[PDB]
Amino acid sequence: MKIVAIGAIPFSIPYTKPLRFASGEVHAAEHVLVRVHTDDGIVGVAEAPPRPFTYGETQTGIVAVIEQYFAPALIGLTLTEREVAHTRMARTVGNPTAKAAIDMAMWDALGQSLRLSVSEMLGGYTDRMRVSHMLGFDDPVKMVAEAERIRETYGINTFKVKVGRRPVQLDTAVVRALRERFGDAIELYVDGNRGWSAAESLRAMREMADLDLLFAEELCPADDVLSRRRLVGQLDMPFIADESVPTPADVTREVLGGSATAISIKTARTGFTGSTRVHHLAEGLGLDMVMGNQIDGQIGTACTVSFGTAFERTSRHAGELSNFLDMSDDLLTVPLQISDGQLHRRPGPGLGIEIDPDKLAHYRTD
Amino acid sequence: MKIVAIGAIPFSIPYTKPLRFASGEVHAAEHVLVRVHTDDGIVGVAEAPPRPFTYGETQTGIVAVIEQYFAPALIGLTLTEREVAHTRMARTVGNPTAKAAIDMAMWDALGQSLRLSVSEMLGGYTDRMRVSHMLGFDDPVKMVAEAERIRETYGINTFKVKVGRRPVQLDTAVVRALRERFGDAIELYVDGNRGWSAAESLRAMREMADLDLLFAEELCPADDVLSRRRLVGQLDMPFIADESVPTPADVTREVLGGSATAISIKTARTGFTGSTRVHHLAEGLGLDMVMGNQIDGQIGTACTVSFGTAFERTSRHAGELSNFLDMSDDLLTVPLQISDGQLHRRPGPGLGIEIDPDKLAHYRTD
Ligand SMILES: O=C(O)C[C@H]1C=CC(=O)O1
Ligand SMILES: O=C(O)C[C@H]1C=CC(=O)O1
Ligand SMILES: [Mg+2]
Ligand SMILES: [Mg+2]
Repeated sequence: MKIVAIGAIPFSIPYTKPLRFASGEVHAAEHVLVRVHTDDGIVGVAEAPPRPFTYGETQTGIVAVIEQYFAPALIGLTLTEREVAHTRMARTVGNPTAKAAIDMAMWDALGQSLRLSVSEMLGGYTDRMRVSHMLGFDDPVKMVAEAERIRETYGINTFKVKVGRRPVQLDTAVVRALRERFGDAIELYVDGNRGWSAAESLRAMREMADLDLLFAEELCPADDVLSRRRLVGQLDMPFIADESVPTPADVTREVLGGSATAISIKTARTGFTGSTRVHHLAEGLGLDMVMGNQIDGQIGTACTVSFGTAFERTSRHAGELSNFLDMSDDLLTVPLQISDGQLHRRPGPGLGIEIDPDKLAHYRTD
Repeated sequence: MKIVAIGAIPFSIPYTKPLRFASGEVHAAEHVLVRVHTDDGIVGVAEAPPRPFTYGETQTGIVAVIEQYFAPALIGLTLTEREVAHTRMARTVGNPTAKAAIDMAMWDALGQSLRLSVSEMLGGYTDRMRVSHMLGFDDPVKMVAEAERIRETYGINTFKVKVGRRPVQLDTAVVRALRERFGDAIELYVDGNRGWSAAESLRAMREMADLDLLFAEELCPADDVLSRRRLVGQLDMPFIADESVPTPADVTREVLGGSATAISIKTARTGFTGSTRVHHLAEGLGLDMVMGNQIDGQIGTACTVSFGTAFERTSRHAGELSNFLDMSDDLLTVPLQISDGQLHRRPGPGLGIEIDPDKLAHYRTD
């Protein structure tokens, strides 16, 4: 189980409909397929989604850091030297998805080598997660229509509404329309992607005080430090930190500083080894955690569910596992299936997925 | 890899020389051998040391909780459902070594089933740890003689001196004698096992200010809450919490409250699943951690080194891995070997140990 090579292949798949939010937009999945090859002939895979408006990574940059720094530093290690790989990669600052992809591909290879799913190796608490869908910006009537379509089609009963627009009433009207249309039959929460000021955020949440929102996520910039802390202290529900807590150290600083009262865990940025560190830190501190979506393709979603199903604290909440549906196509030989508002972790070893050679050949851009 | 049975066998092995400390004494290893049997014919093992003066467990009590509560609740689970086992056992409060032993025996069985060492499955950072020996109470001249014997015989260069006696000068004289006898060729730190008051502790440490002590461990009771916090804030070096932080929640309360500035990790009380939770919490908070000794037999020591070698943060410090030497005999077919002041993790799958049938038959007390 020795790593003989690590590759980074850029690919691009158009979105049927772009996902828009306060911090940016995604019109295509311009990701990087990361592959870890072992001396046993096994190939572990994962993807790295470049999100310049979240981490500052670019597709070109991810391929570069992997080919120029990480691959050379990890070749020669075995799949059971994860902490050596973790420590070596840590010598390089940032580059979250590049690091996470390598870690997850290593876990995929390990699982295949041992005939065990990543989920069970991590803890195997359960076999499925409830699904939460992120509703991107769009005309009010269109967002409600999208929610209705998704709920009826896939049985999804949890929605995270993208907000952070002006005037604030535009978003509060959308959330109210959703609650009036579905009643208490659905769970609702919001994500502002740093779009509102702390003051606007409070006014918005106060207006929606009767809508039973479960969480408030990154309503204002965490970097508006003092006003952010004041806002978090004013809200009843937990305030989920996401882009502001990419590492365990950030979790500690933001939580102890009062700028976060809940934590988003995204395998796209902390993989499995790093995500376990976040889960354990959050559980130890006593904070709620939710599996988030990095506007993942099916490869990344398979990773999210692999980790989320491994622990009780992550599976007690719905996981954001459905935005891949807006992609026009994907790279798996067998597409992920969401039914009854749930997504099961794959039954196969590792991530339980396989890359379709024809799809990769068609969408790769190298 | 399904668990078909879990047994708890009490055994007793006399100590060649008793280990004495502020909170109690150990004259024999009256432990419990815990065995996890799988449907593959594999048997994972671990031990549970009853320490009434530390956790309140008794040999009889450990066997009882395992046979009456834990075994019935875990039979039927697979070795890859560790989080289910963790959650089910958590329904019962306390009983740390009983829980830890089951967890470690499960990991041992898993390793054997996969032909992988526990160390590598946990992270595989390194293959060995430097060794630290705990020097129990005894005449000043005799403690120095013991240190000299151990250093020359095994190459051990780190010693944790047991203190907490009155007058305080008795212990400070011992530590000074050790530093004068060995110079800077050895690492030294102290453990008071709650024996001194916070005021006595400060006076003692001030008297030893020129002895370059690396850590101060549980000098006074953590339950002398406010004076404990004042003391911790007065000391230069990290103050290791041990018996006061048996769970991650305790780590959080004691660290945020200021009663601890370093954390002892003992596999005897948190096993491997729980110990990973402690390591990740401590690393995330940014605190030093040291692998401690629960006055372990060789079975427990094999567990300590399995975990300690898996991570960088634990292996950067010497691990307390040598007090089993004072036992008159043990249960392994192949005894642990300490050379050049180091202990390597076992090369075999799981814990890399095997119970000698003849030894178990002779020392069991059921
Ligand atoms: O913020 C989210 O949870 C969803 C998405 C928006 C940007 C991003 O990278 O993640
Ligand atoms: O305190 C230590 O580190 C050593 C020992 C003393 C009591 C116990 O159970 O552990
Ligand atoms: Mg978010
Ligand atoms: Mg101690």
